[PDB]
Amino acid sequence: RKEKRKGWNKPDAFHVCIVSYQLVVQDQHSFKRKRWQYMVLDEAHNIKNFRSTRWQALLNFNTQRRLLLTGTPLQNNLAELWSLLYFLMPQTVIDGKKVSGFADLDAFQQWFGRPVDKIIETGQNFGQDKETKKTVAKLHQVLRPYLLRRLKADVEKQMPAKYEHIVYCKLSKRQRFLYDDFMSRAQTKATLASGNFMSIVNCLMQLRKVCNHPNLFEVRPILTSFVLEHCVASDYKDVERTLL
Amino acid sequence: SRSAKAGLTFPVGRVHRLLRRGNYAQRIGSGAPVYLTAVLEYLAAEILELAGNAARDNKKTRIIPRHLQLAIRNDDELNKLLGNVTIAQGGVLPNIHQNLLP
Amino acid sequence: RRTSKRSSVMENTMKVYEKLSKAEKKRKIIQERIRKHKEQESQHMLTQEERLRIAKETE
Amino acid sequence: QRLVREIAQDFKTDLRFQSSAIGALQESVEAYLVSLFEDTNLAAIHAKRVTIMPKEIQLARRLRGER
Amino acid sequence: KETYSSYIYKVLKQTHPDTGISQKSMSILNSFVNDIFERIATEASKLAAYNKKSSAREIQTAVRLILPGELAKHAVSEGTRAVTKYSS
Amino acid sequence: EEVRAVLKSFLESVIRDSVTYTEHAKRKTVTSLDVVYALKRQGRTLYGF
DNA sequence: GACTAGGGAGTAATCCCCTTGGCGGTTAAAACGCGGGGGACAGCGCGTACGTGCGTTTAAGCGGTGCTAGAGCTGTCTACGACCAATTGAGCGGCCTCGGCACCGGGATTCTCCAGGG
DNA sequence: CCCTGGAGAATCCCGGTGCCGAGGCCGCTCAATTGGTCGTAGACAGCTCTAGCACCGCTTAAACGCACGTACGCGCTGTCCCCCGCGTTTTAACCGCCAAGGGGATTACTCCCTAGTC
Repeated sequence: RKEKRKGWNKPDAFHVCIVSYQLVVQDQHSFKRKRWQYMVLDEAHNIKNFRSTRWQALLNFNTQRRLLLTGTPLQNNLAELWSLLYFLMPQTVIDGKKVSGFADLDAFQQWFGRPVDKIIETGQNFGQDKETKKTVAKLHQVLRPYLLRRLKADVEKQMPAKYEHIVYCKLSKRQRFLYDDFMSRAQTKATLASGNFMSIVNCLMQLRKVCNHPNLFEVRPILTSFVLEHCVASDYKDVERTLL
Repeated sequence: SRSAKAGLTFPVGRVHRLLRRGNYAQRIGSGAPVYLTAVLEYLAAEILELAGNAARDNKKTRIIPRHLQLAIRNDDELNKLLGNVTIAQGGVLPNIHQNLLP
Repeated sequence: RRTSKRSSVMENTMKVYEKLSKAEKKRKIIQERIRKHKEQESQHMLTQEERLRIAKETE
Repeated sequence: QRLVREIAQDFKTDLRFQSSAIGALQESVEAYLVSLFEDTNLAAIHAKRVTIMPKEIQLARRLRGER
Repeated sequence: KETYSSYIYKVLKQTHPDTGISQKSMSILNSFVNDIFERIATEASKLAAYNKKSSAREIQTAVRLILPGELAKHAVSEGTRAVTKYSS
Repeated sequence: EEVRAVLKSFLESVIRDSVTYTEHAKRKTVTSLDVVYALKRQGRTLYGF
């Protein structure tokens, strides 16, 4: 890596550098120096939260043009969208007085936000579209300047379709024993007093048992006899030898 | 003040209160209770000058703890005075045996 | 003793520091001229045809 | 930290160590060890030897009467 | 709590007007000053117990065997000059 | 092996002295300042804490 | 004298930020193994520098002496230090910078190895 | 026999940008000065007394030279064994992912505490 940074400061050494998400933070000291004309974030959803050091190590990065590519902005909250807008937008510029911030993570809660995940998560009544259309239209208008999405409707002349199929699998006898034991133990522990604390491990190991079944704790073993080893011959060997 | 009238700068009264609390004697010597502060001031001036010189040697404006380390360790008299006490984040003078070299 | 052993050490090490500062200045100017020579020997004015020539060779 | 906890749990539980304390003993032990090692280096360069063996370490430990 | 940072700072400033300090070095100096003070002060206490009785001669003599003589004569001389300055 | 023995003979002794000191201080916790007392009585004092 | 009106506390619902565990991904430090070579050490020879026996003297202990100047205790006083608080300023508790420190790159400079001939 | 041109590679060093904290600035703040007392402990002789300075003549006990002599620290020889530099692998912390409580604040309903006049 150092040998590849040998001609790093040469003005005409290279034009494009490809770097992983786990190496920008590792070598942010050596990356924050060079002036980058363009920066692109592939799979932009890899950064979605405002708590990670991944976003912070790139917020103050010295670049003027930023582009984020993602398959689809998704998950439960729009905080991911707000963080993405901040990352493309960032107000913190060397001048520091233009105050060109998009909108605060809390200031975006008034502008749609809480109504969006309120109505959307209650999509049964979302067909009313009396006040829901207001927030949806506001989000569409506010995202139109920076958005570009095209589904498979643009290319359909030669496109094989997707056929979703769900396969149901039964439960084996000993794995059923394992599942019942674990699930009854978890329901007796979590619902009342317990040890230190344990509530997500129940679901996780239940998932493990449903997924794999007869492993992750024990296998069918290679049966062999017990090896009781004290014996009694050596106790009386001395007495016998003395006698004869 | 008392230090100003004495030409000193260390707070003498704080040391007087410390010695009164320590009760090393019922009636401490009040003829010159800042004298024990004066000798410490002289020693502090010595060590501060040596530390400042050491920091100036390696082009660093601020007193590096290592700079103070070599400042105290270089002086044989200082080593005799304080040699059984270590310093946090200190160091060791580069001492390579001549006969060790190939 | 002599009230000047520490002061003599001061004098020696401050002469050393003055020599170090002189070395600092001369190395500053020598790398300034090094950078000047590098700029003169560096590539200038890629323009269009030359940049496309280097681009097609790299291609 | 693992070694400190292992050697300290043999006395009392809920010790609640403060990381500054373990840093202090860490600095103390490294300083003592480097002093020891330079002393045994001197004790070895005494003899026509440049490789350190238990004899020098034992001699250095016994000479100062640590225990 | 009364820290001693101001006094050491001004001593450094009157002996080096452009040299800074580090936070670790501040604690280093504070501990050095404190433990030297305690060491010489208990030495003075044992020197008071030395004489079959309950000043400045005790402290001068105590600094006279605790630290190397070369700096010890300067210490006692400057202490005496300080008490002469403070006398009137 | 011998260096590991030096740790096993050096760390634990100052650990015992430190814990009995902080017990003598009636403090149900250990602070960095408690190590300094042990270092002072062991003949190897450390500055900075 | 009977009942009326309004607002902060009592009761309560919302939010929502804050973390407990587990698990996967990925880099760095630790862990393990080989060719070969330089460090450890035996075997030995010797010389010369002490290990030792005996003559021939200066010197500490011996044996005692005649005192002589410094050390311990007896009054005695008096200069001074440990006893309240008003103070009021020397200095610390909390915050806000821009600068020296952190640290890496291009280059000059320098430190080291070899297979040959010189 | 042994010296080195070339090459590989570590060093010294100053640009050269980002960061966080050392030092300055602000707001209390509590402890050293200072008036006095009053009585405590050490300086100032003073009488005393007690060990040492130098002196004398002995007494062989140590001290030193001389000669033998002899064996050990050191330096020569050789081998051998074992630890390092480098190449390949595996624990080892660290940071992201998720769905659920805990709780702390935060605000809404309301309900009693408060207080006015026909």
